[PDB]
Amino acid sequence: IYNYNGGCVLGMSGSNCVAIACDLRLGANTFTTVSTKFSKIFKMNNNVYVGLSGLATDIQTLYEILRYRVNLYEVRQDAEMDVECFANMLSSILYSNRFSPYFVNPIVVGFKLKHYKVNYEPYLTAYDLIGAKCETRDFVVNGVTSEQLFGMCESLYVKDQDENGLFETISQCLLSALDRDCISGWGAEVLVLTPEKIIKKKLKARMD
Amino acid sequence: DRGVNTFSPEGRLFQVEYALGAIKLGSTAVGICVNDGVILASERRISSTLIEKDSVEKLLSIDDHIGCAMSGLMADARTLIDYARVECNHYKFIYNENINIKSCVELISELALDFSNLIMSRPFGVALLIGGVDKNGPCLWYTEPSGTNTRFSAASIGSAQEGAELLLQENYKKDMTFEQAEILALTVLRQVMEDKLSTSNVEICAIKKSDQTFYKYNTDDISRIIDVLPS
Amino acid sequence: RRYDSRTTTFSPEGRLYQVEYALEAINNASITIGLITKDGVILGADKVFISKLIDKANNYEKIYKIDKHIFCGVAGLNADANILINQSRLYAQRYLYNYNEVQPVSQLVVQICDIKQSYTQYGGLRPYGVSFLIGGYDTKDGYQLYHTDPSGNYSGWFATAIGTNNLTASSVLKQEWKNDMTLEEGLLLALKTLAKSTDTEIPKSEKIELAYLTNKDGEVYQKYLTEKEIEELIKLYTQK
Amino acid sequence: RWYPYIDNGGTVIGLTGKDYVILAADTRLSLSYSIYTRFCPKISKLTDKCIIGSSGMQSDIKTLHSLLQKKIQLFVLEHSHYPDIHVIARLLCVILYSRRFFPYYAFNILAGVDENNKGVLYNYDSVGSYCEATHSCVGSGSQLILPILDNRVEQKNQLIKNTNFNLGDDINFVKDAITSATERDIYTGDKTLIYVIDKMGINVNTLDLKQD
Amino acid sequence: TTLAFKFKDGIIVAVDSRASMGSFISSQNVEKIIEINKNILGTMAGGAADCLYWEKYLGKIIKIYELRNNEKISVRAASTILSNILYQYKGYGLCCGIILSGYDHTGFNMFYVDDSGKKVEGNLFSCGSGSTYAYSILDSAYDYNLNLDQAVELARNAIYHATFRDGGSGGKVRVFHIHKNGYDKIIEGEDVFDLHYHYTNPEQKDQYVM
Amino acid sequence: NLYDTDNIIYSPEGRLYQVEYASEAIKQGTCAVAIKSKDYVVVSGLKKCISKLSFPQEKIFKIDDYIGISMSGITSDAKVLTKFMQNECLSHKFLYNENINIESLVRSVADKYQKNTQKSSKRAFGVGLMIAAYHNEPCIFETRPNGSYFEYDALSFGARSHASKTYLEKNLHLFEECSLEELILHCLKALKCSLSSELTISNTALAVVGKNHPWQEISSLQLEEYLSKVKM
Amino acid sequence: MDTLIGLRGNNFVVLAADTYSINSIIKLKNDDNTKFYDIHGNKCLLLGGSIGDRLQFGEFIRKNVHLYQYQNNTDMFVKSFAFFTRKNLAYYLRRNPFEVNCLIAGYDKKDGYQLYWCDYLSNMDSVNKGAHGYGAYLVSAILDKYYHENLTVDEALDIFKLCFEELKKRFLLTQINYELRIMYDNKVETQYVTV
Amino acid sequence: YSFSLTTFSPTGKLVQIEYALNRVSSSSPALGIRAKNGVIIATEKKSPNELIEENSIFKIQQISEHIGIVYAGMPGDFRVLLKRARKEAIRYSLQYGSEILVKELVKIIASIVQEFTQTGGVRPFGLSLLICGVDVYGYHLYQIDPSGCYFNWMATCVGKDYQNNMSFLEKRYNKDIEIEDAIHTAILTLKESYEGVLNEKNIEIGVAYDNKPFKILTQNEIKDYLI
Amino acid sequence: SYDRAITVFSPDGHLLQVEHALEAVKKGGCAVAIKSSNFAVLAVEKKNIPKLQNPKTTEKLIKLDEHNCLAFAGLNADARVLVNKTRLECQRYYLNMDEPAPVDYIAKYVAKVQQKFTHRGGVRPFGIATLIAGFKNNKEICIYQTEPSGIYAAWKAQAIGKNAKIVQEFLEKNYQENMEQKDCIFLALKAIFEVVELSSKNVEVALLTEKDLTFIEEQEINSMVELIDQERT
Ligand SMILES: *C(=O)[C@H]1N[C@@](C)(CO)[C@](O)([C@H](Cc2ccc(F)cc2F)NC(=O)[C@H](Cc2ccc(F)cc2)NC(=O)[C@@H](CC(=O)N(CC)CC)NC(=O)CCCCC)O[C@H]1C
Repeated sequence: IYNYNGGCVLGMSGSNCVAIACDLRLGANTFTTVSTKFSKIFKMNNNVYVGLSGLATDIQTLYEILRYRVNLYEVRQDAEMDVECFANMLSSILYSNRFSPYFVNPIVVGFKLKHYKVNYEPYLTAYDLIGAKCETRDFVVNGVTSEQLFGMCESLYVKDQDENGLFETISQCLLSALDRDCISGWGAEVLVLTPEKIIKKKLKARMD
Repeated sequence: DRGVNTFSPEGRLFQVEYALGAIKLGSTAVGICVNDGVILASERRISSTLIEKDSVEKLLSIDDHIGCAMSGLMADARTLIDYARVECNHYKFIYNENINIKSCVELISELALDFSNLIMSRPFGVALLIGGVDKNGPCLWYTEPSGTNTRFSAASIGSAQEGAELLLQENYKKDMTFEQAEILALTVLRQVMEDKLSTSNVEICAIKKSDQTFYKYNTDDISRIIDVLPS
Repeated sequence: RRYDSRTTTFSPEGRLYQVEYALEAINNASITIGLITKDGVILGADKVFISKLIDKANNYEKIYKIDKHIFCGVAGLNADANILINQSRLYAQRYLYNYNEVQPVSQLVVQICDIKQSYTQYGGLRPYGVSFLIGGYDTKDGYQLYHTDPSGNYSGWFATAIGTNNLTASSVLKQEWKNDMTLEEGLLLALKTLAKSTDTEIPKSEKIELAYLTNKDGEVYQKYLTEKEIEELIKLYTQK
Repeated sequence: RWYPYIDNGGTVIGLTGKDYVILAADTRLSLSYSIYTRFCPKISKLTDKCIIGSSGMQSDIKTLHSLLQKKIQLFVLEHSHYPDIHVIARLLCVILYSRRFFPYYAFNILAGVDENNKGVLYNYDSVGSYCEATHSCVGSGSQLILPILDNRVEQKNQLIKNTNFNLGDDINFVKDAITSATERDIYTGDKTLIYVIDKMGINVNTLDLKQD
Repeated sequence: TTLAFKFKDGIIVAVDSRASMGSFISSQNVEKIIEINKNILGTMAGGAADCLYWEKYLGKIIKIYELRNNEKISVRAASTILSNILYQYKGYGLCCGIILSGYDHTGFNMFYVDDSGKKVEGNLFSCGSGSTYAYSILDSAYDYNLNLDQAVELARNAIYHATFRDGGSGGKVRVFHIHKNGYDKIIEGEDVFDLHYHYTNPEQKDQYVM
Repeated sequence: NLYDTDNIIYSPEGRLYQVEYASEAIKQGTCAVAIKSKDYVVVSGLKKCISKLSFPQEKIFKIDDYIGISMSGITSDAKVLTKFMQNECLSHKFLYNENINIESLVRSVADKYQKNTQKSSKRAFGVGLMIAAYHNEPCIFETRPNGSYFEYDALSFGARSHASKTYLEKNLHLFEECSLEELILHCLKALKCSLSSELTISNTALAVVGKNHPWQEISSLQLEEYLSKVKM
Repeated sequence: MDTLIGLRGNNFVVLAADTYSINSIIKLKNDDNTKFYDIHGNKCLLLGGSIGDRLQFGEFIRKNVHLYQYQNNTDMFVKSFAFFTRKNLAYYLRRNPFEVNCLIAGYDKKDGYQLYWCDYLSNMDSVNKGAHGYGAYLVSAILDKYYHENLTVDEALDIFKLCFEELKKRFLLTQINYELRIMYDNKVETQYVTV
Repeated sequence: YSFSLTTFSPTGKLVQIEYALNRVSSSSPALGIRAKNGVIIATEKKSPNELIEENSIFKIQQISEHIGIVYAGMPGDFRVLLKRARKEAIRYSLQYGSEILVKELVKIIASIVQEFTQTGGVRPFGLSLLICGVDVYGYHLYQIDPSGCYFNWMATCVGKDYQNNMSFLEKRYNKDIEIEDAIHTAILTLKESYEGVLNEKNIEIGVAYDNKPFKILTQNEIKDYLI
Repeated sequence: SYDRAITVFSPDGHLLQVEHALEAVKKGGCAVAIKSSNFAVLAVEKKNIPKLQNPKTTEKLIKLDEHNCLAFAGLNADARVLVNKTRLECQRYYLNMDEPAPVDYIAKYVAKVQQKFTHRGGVRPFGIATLIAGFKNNKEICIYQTEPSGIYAAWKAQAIGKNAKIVQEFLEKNYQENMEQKDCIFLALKAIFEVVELSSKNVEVALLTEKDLTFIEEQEINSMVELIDQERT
């Protein structure tokens, strides 16, 4: 069922710098694509991002459900929402349809604020199609192309890293993973968030 | 002060009696039943001249073989008429034959007392003069908010119903011809109006024994009846 | 039956007697102001003074935001306000869920006035004793401002004032308001009509609260004025 | 994993005339290859001038006949006249189609005499379709007897022709047909009830068939 | 095998009379055309009980609508009602196949309705096992502005040839004619036997070979 | 005074006024009378006629073979009770293929009286029923707006019932062990006593039921013959 | 089975689809009208699948969008129309599935001329061009080859003519008759083509 | 049968809610102080007969690890409100996996109180909660009313002679007050309010010391503070 | 209360809540409707505070469907609710019949709904009088009226709201059959201003055809009010 609209997402961490990336394919009947702009990354808060991989309708439906819940939370509390709270709420939503579930394997990527000045701690985690959370503290990968990404990251991860080197690392890992999957690819985007700014870049991938 | 279904000390329900008060005002109507068929009529209480007078109709048809004549709160009356024709077509679906008029008035009376929990909220405040033809023969029936229904050879409802019943008592006779019944109905109706009788000022319907079909008289038939009307 | 309050039941004159008492409750409340400006829409108000130990920082009890592009000012009972604020936020995010675009303010105020009309008509529950000055921006109609009431009536207003001494405030708005005007001029006029309504020559910075909504840089945002900013505004008002 | 359908087996024969209708049926109940009892009438009288016969599941036909008699009695109570056979036919059509998705295992025949002294005969399927006829048969033996009735009544593929038919010859033809079915089918029966309807009421006789 | 087409003097509707429980025919005479309204007819195909019950139900609802509103219903509205109610029983086992044809205020109109809510407007339709044969013969020899006699002859021959290569279809032909003021039954029922031995084997010598 | 606003309030004396008012509605209703002997229960009643053009209203009703009733009070309530009893007897004969026990049916309708008297926002029926049947014995039962039922040798309902009751207790001993004809005659004398202003074929109803005698209203000719016998 | 084609560029939009009413092995008609659903305003909905499913879904979506526009007295945005159709299709997919493809198109003041692909499992995304059915295989690569920025409506119609010629020549159902629906310059023009 | 017993009078004023405030004003007082590095809720309990034990009755409770509460009014109302507030904190923690914010809990309980004012066949709650807690956004102190409206305080008092206690607490209070001085001001405020003599088992105190669990002081610690 | 009868028969046999709804209607602003040949004119008054109120937000005169239109007088919130109900029923009819809803069906449905709320527990009557304008199924213009009691009838011309009797008396002695569009607009503007202060800003008039509803511009209304002001003086 995940061969229908195959996709992949990825996210790494570094020294006061975090990265998230995805492929831009939308499939139909497995072996014929229809679009090269379907971004699996969705901005949700000023320092929280979420990567949804799986069936496209379930990706979109889960995006609107989470956007509803999020914007409700910032409007009532009148303050910015935390990554852990969003992760727990996402796990509850995926569990709430434990039977007949959303066929989506999401991830969460963002920053953790520790007020005292303020320190931005990286945060990354991944989920099954039910909400099997597992904190990882380094590279997090999820999708049909997950095995190739797991293979690439350990060879290419260098612990904490500069944001430029992080972009090179995550870009090479994603491009080498997507080239070895037939139903995943067709371009890529790499979002590198920092406290000062976010850099969004698209890669000259084997989109063909 | 009190609920809808509160008995009086005399055993009468207050809401039912007040509903009987409401039917005392309204458009006068007259019904006659004879061997060859049934006749109904109404005074056609026209409003100001800007009204079309086609939409304002007092003689509707429950089915192909049933007519009616309303009195009292008219929106409630149309609700009762709608339920009646729905149930008659339900009979026509469940059973091939045409529904008897007695069963139709019984269902109408059953709906009228629906406010008593034994959903609606108060009595309908409507009096109907239903008429039709079936295998048993032509007949007409009377309905009122109290639920009792009584079957007639000739009757009337509305404002000038008492004088209409008196003239019908004086003039109606058994073994009557249908033309005699039509001229009798127009004589009684003309005597109980306020305005002079005319073509647009009156409406008539009838269900013949042979046709067994509802048929509202048009302007030509009404003028023909008026021209041969004694005075 | 014997203990019934006769809520959803017409008067002899056709008024229901309950929305009327709700409106007298509105007229005794603290005043709220509304203004539409070329740069934005403003919902200044007046705090009721309960005690000096109330937290001055934040504690915006009159103006609330329904979304990033919608925000309103309360002119009645606070609990009846806040439950309807929650319903409004629910309706906004529900429309964004259904259609994937922001809800126009006209749709939203139609929904709040519809649900308020329901308890006025259906059942035997009392109406909500609250009247809002809902304002916001949309691409269909731009900056708008409305006036809701417990009856479920709503009407558009370029500038209006509700609550106690609303006659004097509306007179000042009729005298001073202009079609095209700056945000600073609108804020100064808001201080002027608040001072006139409060029977004070100079407004007190602790006794008032201001907010504005501008579609600046193609991204609408709300600002809520702090004590220092209100002090600077009152200094400009005294200078002017 | 329980199938709520068994063919108890049987046959009901029907034939009409100018002013009469003849309906005949077995009096055997059975299971697949064994017989319960030698006397189980499937014909149920509905009105003074109408009867109904059936074949299939015994419980379904009993429930259907008693339900139809309930509806007829309620109709007479509410409306103060007996229902006609066409009325009963449409009522049975609506009753059968109410259970469309769990249908009655009952192939029905509805016989009687109209108000104009005409012997009618309606024949049914399990679901509710119905059509008037001058001859019909249902049950296990339906394929056996139905060509014979077509030869006798319609009498196509013939040139000399003979339409002179009366009540006794029609009855004797029905006795011959049910005897042939009893010889040529195992579920048919051992005693049969020849219901005859006329303007002067209803009469019922009984006949003894083979016991095998 | 049902049939319906539109021409200068209204609409002609033709049907067979067979009825099959499988390999065995239940009854050779039936009526597959119901007067749903005085000005509207409807053919019948597929499951007999389903189509019969649902056209009678539609006739009931049409009597409700006409008697309330005091206006004759159109064929489009009846077809839409039928397709809506049949779609509610989707995936349940119904096999209703219907061709609704009649005159209304718009004009002469014709619709096809199926168990799957398949409302299709047209001027020529045919449903059943022998639908293809009737379609073939009409589209070989159907034209607008031909006489009523030619139309009934064409419909009768099409129903005959549909019965000729279809065991499911047979019995008798019932050709009806719809016009402005209701309808008339041109052929109440006519045996296909003499029809065959008039059309294809006019000389009664030797078996016909094909 | 103020304890008659609702049906759920006991007075200081301890009386439901609404139920008493329903009984008052029964007492103002038209007449009826029933008599039984050893193997026959005869029922009769005066059919209301409000005008010379009006025809007589239905008074006697049929519920089931060998069971029938008569009416006095609100007619719509009688319609509801008749439909309930007809459905109950027909359902019993459906599911069990036997005639229903009559007193179980009487308890059922009395329960329907009770549940409407008891809960608020509902009214008791303004009608009493005169149930007559032959369940292997002639029997006459009674119902009241309160949940209650009693069994009688003879009974009367509403109108000038005092004259009828005086005649019945004056002649109760002779009702047992007399033929059906004299039984019908005595019932007509009781109704004529309730008249106090003449009995005719149109304005009276009559029904008979007994052993080997299902419930059947008497024809016009036989009723005219009995009326002429009463006149003579 | 039912071929739908769609193309979008600067200042035009084109939709296309075969005109065939298939039942079993035959055609009820060669001039079908059950596939296109005109919406009030510069909007349209093209459906493909079983006839009853597209009839119910298209009428339901069209008449609800009309209800929105009449109640609110404003023209619904194209993006709102597309995502509302997707949400309705997904909801009905989870309970009472509608096997029906989609091609939402329209014009908006804020977004301009735009098109949306959508599958029978509500697999929706904006595209400049797309197709549905088995004929999507034999026309989509043509659309890649001859599409370029700053296109015109006549060039688009030439591309559609090439696709129709290919579907007649090579596709198993040699589809001859087609119906088009062009949106440009605040007009909605319909054409009928027979290659 | 469900109809609003609470209704608008002429001039409104919500007379049942006014009677609920009259219930609160006659009930035993409670108070709370917000300090620089802590928050206090304190209340006096009536001078008990010897049969009562203070280890059973508790006007001070805890909803979560960091959140406390005190009331002044009907005890059963406080019990059901406390139980449902615990359920609200629990469902929020089940969803978002964290200790509940003070503001969200205050909003929900205010909405529930409004629902009971609005709902038919009921009467308002006859108490006035006083919730205190600590979270990411500093310390908070809130005050629920029978109306279902919440107010953010830095120091407040409830119950009998609440105006005089408010004035006294206004006289002796600073924004940068230490936690021990806040406790001393609470003791002096309730001592002025009681018009009698105090000791252990006559007063009860709850406090949250910095980012640590909410703590209820035993009688030994209060006796140490009284000296 | 919830599910109990609040409207009931008085001792005189009148449902007093319905007459109270009629006084609520009579306090509401006036409205007029005319028809002739193949079109209709709808007029409603207007009241706004100058320099503060936005005239665009007013929705006294509306469109229900492709052809049907509606005007009302009474409580505006109840009017909005019943308007949304009728629009829902219009699109429900158009999905179950595949023909646009005729004016007679919508007038009957509005009367049915108002009688339903008048004849059920837990709901008071809709305190509004509406009059619907639209084309019949046979392409015949007919305007319907509707009272809170559920009474409805078809009129050639009729008015509602404040001083409706005086306006209806005026229309009886000035209505003509098959008038021009300018003549109908002139007659409606005279009729509404018999009982309304003379100014262009106090009315919102529109004209209905088979194409669509078209609101008359401010300049034509200003010319018309000036012309009748000259005519009166
Ligand atoms: C034209 O092509 C022509 N073919 C046939 C004759 C083929 O059967 C038919 O489809 C016919 C319809 C018909 C028959 C009689 C009638 F009064 C009206 C009518 F519309 N079809 C059938 O009779 C059913 C065959 C069938 C087709 C499709 C299905 F999905 C299921 C069945 N047969 C019956 O209806 C049968 C019993 C039945 O309901 N079945 C089969 C067990 C389905 C549950 N009933 C009868 O034959 C008549 C009652 C019994 C008389 C003793 O019409 C046109 C198209």
